Amino acid sequence: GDFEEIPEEYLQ
Amino acid sequence: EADCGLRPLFEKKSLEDKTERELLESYI
Amino acid sequence: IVEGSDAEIGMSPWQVMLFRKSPQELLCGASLISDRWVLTAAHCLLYPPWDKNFTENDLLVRIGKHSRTRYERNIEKISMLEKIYIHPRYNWRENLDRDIALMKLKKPVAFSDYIHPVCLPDRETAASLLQAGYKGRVTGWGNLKETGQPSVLQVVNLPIVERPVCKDSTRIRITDNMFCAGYKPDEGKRGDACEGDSGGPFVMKSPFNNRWYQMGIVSWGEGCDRDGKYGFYTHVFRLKKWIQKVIDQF
Ligand SMILES: *[C@@H]1O[C@H](CO)[C@@H](O)[C@H](O)[C@H]1NC(C)=O
Ligand SMILES: NC(=O)c1cccc(Cl)c1
Ligand code: NA
Ligand code: NA
Repeated sequence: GDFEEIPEEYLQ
Repeated sequence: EADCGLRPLFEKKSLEDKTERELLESYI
Repeated sequence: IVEGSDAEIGMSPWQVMLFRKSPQELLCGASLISDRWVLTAAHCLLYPPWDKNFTENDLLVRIGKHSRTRYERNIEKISMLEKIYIHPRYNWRENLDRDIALMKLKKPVAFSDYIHPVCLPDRETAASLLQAGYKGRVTGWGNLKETGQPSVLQVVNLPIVERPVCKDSTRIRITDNMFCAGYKPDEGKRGDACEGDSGGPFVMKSPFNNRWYQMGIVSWGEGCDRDGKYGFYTHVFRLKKWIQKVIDQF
């Protein structure tokens, strides 16, 4: 929760 | 690379960062 | 980084954050050495005593960052890993000898005001600059003290220490593939890397050609910023033949 979510494209 | 180690916001503009002189002064 | 200061924008455009996908968290520092290659510490990727053995798909690298925690839209770039290469003689069993690894990116990263590679030293620059008393610079998003976390990238300048002093500060066996840096107790000034800074760069600005060179990788310390202790760094030049072999082959 400490880090801002990164765009989902980088997790796919 | 040929252009390695030269920072766009510093060396490439002939601007110095706030503490690089401390490094230079140690190189005696 | 203990007893450092906030980096200037674009001060360390080779700095890389190694980022765990799930849970999303900082793992280590790293550095950009070309549009496709990132250098880090082997122990950031492989450390069996802590059940650490990451695969490529576990990880991302975040390049061009300044803020630790925020997604820096239109500035940072996030890259996937094609392949990890760990030095074949990395000694995780004993003393972290040869604490070095390379990561090849799936696609080249675009350079910008915020993203630019550091130089690796040649023999002559290494011989000239790796001298006791000469200062380098360490950067990272690791903890602010041993026992908290920064808003933005931190920077500290630290002097290389005489090898006998490094050895006499610890019970660990120190090798030629390591050097140490930091102030002595009687020197007044202080500063060190700390947890989360591992894998990031120790850089020096050559007074001969005005380029920044990565002389070290943040490798290990006993605590952070303790009096009479020093930080230990992987000696990049000593391991450069391995680096070149990997890049030439792959
Ligand atoms: C780390 O993981 C790989 C498999 O992904 C494995 O083959 C390798 O032997 C492991 N290394 C150690 C030291 O356990
Ligand atoms: N825990 C670390 O990675 C660490 C702590 C202090 C100095 C150094 Cl070089 C590394
Ligand atoms: Na000793
Ligand atoms: Na110390």
